[PDB]
Amino acid sequence: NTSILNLRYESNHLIDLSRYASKINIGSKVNFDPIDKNQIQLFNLESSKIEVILKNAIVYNSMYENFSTSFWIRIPKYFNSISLNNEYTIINCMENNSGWKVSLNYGEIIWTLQDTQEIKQRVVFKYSQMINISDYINRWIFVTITNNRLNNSKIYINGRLIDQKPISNLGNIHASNNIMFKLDGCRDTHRYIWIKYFNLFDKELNEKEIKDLYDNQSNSGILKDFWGDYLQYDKPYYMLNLYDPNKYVDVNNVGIRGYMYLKGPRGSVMTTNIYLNSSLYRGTKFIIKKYNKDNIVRNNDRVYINVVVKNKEYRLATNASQAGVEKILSALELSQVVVMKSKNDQGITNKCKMNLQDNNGNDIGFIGFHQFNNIAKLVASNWYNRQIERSSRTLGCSWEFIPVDDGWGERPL
Amino acid sequence: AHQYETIMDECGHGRFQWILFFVLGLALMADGVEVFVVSFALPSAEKDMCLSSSKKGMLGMIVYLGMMAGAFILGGLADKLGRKRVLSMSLAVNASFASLSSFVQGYGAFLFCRLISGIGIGGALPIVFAYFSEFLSREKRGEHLSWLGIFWMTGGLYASAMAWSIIPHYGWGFSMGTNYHFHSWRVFVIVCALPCTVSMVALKFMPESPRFLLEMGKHDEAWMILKQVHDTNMRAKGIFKQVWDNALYCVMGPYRMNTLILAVVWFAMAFSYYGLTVWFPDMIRYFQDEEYKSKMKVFFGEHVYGATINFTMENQIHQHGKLVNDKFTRMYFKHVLFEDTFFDECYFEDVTSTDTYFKNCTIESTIFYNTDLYEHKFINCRFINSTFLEQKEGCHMDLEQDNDFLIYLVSFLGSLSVLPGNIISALLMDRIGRLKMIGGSMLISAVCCFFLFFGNSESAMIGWQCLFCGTSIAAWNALDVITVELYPTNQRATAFGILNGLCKFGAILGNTIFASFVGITKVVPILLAAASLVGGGLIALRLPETR
Ligand SMILES: *[C@@H]1O[C@H](CO[C@@H]2O[C@@H](C)[C@@H](O)[C@@H](O)[C@@H]2O)[C@@H](O[C@@H]2O[C@H](CO)[C@@H](O[C@@H]3O[C@H](CO[C@H]4O[C@H](CO)[C@@H](O)[C@H](O)[C@@H]4O)[C@@H](O)[C@H](O)[C@@H]3O)[C@H](O)[C@H]2NC(C)=O)[C@H](O)[C@H]1NC(C)=O
Ligand SMILES: *[C@@H]1O[C@H](CO[C@H]2O[C@@H](C)[C@@H](O)[C@@H](O)[C@@H]2O)[C@@H](O[C@@H]2O[C@H](CO)[C@@H](O)[C@H](O)[C@H]2NC(C)=O)[C@H](O)[C@H]1NC(C)=O
Ligand SMILES: *[C@@H]1O[C@H](CO)[C@@H](O)[C@H](O)[C@H]1NC(C)=O
Repeated sequence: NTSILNLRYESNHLIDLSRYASKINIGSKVNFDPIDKNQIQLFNLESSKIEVILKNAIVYNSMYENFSTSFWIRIPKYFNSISLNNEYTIINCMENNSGWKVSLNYGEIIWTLQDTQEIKQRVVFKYSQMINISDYINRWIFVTITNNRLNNSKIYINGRLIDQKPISNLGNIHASNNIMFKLDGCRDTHRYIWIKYFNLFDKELNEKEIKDLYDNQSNSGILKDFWGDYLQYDKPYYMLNLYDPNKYVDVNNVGIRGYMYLKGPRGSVMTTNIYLNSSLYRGTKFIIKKYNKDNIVRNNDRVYINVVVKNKEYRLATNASQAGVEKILSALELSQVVVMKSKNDQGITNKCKMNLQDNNGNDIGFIGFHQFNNIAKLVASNWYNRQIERSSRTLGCSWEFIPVDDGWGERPL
Repeated sequence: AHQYETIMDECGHGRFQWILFFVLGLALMADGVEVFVVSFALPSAEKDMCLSSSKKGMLGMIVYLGMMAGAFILGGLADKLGRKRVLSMSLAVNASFASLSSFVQGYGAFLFCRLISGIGIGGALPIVFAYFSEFLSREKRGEHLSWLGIFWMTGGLYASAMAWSIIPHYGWGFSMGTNYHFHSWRVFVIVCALPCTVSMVALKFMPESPRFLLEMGKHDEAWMILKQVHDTNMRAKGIFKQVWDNALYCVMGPYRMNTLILAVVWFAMAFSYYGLTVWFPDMIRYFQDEEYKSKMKVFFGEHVYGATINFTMENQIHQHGKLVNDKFTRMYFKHVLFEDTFFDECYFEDVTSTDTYFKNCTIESTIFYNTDLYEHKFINCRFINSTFLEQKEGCHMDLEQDNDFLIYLVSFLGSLSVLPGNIISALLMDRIGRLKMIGGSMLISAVCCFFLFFGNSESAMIGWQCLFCGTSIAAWNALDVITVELYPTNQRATAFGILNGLCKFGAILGNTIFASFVGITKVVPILLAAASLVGGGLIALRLPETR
């Protein structure tokens, strides 16, 4: 890592882990996530702000020194039309109209540089809110930005190059001595953001270094729900299947002879001239139950799965005596133990997956869907357990857990 | 001609002429069912399946134009080639292409098949009348021919009576995305080709025309058929250049004034009759629509709080409504309009809508689950935080309330009303004559038409339709007799064919003009029809006498 700015939260203290130990000032309206204190929530208030006083030797005042920044950010969906064409600073390091800022806009993240001669440059990243399933709306994204003072300035999203623009004409740049994590000029009153793992480096970032940082900060050892937070026990999660995002889970004839299938389409949630997405809060809710005293589910964990039907909890289970490799899944008031898989053989990861096992430890297989007759019934196949050998889209056990959240807008029925 | 007339007189009337009369009334029935299926089936098939306020599609009419060509192509040809062969070919092609039209996917191919079927059948009426005119006794000629006419009318009746039983659901034409079911139109098209099929079965036994055969030559064959007819009656009682010059010989020659007067009369009758016969059901539908539209409920400034709706509300408009925390579950929307209404967290479940339309509405925090309120039903509407769950697919309307059963029943009654009015013309045309009947019937129908302005009601409209149709059938019968009796046997088929083509042309004109002037005025089409009838019934006197 060996960063120059290493803002991290240790022992109810937000401090810079770097050797310089810059000063940190926290406002009174700065919320912190209880389950993970590194995730910081910022509101559109006067006191919802964080300030970093930098050392004199680390104040950027030069015309050739490359530098880079990196952070995880989560942006709740934009709702009302006032947010359009309204660009609000979220990270400010300008003094005398010289420095650098990170700002946002309707479906836009913008990195802006300005010199002492008022030459202004922007590198932007855009995502659409009119999409079936978005990988950037209300979900954690890893934004890193590198600046080489000779050729270009580039912005990468999730460890992948997204944009670059020239700054060669830029002159001397004198950034401010203070970093101001706050929303400025945000006309919408209720706008808030989530930010975590802000790191700064005094050198440009190569692609390999960025990918290493992404792998390190991803925290693959702990499973994640759809939004990218930490997966939790005893919490109702809706189901999503990545291979077919237009179809949701349902149960029929609760009991040993019953079966769960998938029916589509999911539906739609629409606000005219603002957004149009596929409805997520559909299907029978799943709950993960223990078999660590905390309610965070990590990798290589054996659990039970409960389906919530008519506010009654059934256990997920199956019999391995049925014909074929498929063991059509069922809900009961047997083979039920489910191992949670997040990391593959050595380093690969194919999202959160479930591996049904028997009572004696034999691997029944990964949980996916099969077209057994004209109804796509849930199965625990060992074909999926062998397909992952190519590290491709398994198109099976790739399931996403969707909890309820205020950053999405849709309300459950 | 004297010896042939004498031997035909000695042959008399018996079993054979009756059997032939039946096997020809079959073809006249086919003509009637063709007129019905073109004027009240196709026009009520292009109506939009998903609207209770759809207007008839006047696109099928082109088949009428095809009939025109048939009436000149298969009508004039027979006088140069033969009467049994031409009728056989015409009805055979009609039946075959109707059966082909039955097994057709798509509206365009079906309409083309109907057009060629009309081509085939439009040349049937002149051939059947010319055929039967060369077989019956000279003295007892007006009666039997007149009787044949009733079969024509019966055709429409039958074609109507079965139609409402099989396809009382409009929109079956402009819909090919449906399953292989809903094929009631397929079986209807199959069964409407029954009279022509039975006629094709029957015509193998009937012989050719004796007078025409004698005209061409081979007088021994004519003697053979005359002997066969006489024996049957005793046992019971105990080249297109030539055809075009032939057609010109029917108009711009010795037959000049008579053909002009006959064409004028045929056009006038086929204008007024084929206009009114379609005007009356349209007028009755407009009367019902007006009675509906009178009871329209206007709603202004509503505040509906926490209400669960379970019943059906129909024929309403809402303006500036504020529907807050409502719930529409398992209900029917019928002809109800929303304007400037502000919804709030309302819930729509299993709601089925027909002709409803949202306008300028602010719809907020709602759920549309299991509904057919598609996007096209929303006009300039702003959604807020809303959603659209799984929606039903299919055109769902209360078919029991919105169907074509007061358009087929009315046609049935209209065609039925002529049966008492035809017999009083059958056993009368040998007493009053052949020119006083047509003029008198035309003028009396005109007088009845001038009384229609007085009437405005369902019972009144159906009564006036029945009266007019009852007094406008003797005119048709006398017209058929006077147009088959004038020309010789070497020009009869051609002239009858051109007159039938002009009749179909007048049918097009009337069924367009009268059916278009609905809801704009009433005295204009009625005055026009009365003028046409009066002109025809004043000109028809200036005709040569035939008695
Ligand atoms: C469209 O929908 C968005 C968001 O979607 C909503 O999501 C949840 C919150 C439900 O309200 C659903 O019905 C909606 O679909 C709306 O934006 C939200 O508006 C609300 C109302 O102003 C905002 O709520 C704020 O919450 C603040 C914090 O509340 C604190 O206290 C409560 C207990 O009272 C506690 O539960 C909470 O955890 C906090 O501790 C509160 O101080 C403030 O006054 C306000 O009530 C919410 O923040 C908005 N979200 C966003 C992302 O902006 C839209 O209003 C709605 N309409 C339109 C036109 O967009
Ligand atoms: C569509 O309606 C808007 C607003 O009308 C709202 O009025 C509420 C009382 C309620 O009925 C709600 O359902 C409805 O939508 C019209 O805009 C308004 O227009 C007037 C006249 O110009 C202005 O004075 C208002 O400020 C303005 N308000 C808003 C919110 O825009 C709009 O004109 C109308 N459109 C049409 C063409 O019908
Ligand atoms: C009207 O609502 C009541 C209350 O739920 C219900 O019992 C009744 O069935 C509804 N009417 C109809 C016709 O379903």
